[PDB]
Amino acid sequence: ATGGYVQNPSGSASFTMYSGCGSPACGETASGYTAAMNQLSFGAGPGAGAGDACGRCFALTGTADPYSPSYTGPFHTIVVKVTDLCPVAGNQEWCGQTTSNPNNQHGEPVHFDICEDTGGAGAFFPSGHGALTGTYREVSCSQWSGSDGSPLWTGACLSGESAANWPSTACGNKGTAPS
Repeated sequence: ATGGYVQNPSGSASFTMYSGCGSPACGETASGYTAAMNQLSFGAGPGAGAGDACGRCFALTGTADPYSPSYTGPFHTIVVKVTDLCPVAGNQEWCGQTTSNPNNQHGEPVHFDICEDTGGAGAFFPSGHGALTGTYREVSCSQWSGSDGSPLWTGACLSGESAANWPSTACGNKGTAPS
């Protein structure tokens, strides 16, 4: 996509959880399940505002535990709305994908950090299994439950929630992908 960001509607991803998404990079929260996406797919660097992932909805499916290969389940599928950025500089292990090294250390090209604040992390991760790998696919936000918060600053954007799936432009990417 423009800027060199990697924005495919479906593929492989890794998954973790985080707490604290009340001031997210898209500038607007949501009450349903939400996630941060690694910088190279989010479409903006830290402090740059909303990237083109903002507001888009994705079905996330766990398929493996990277710390226990023998674990065969149970896993879950949830639908999240992306509201936030998982930056290279703050989380290299999972979100360090760059144009020069497009996979994270766990071998995945995309990462979703699922927010605990609104329950998505508990819906997705079995207790005792807080990091997973699996798949993602962009879906209609009709499959997502919840409602959006109020914009935190001028430029806040979740307009990906009504856009056609990637490849396409809703909020738009900002700047250039991390190198």
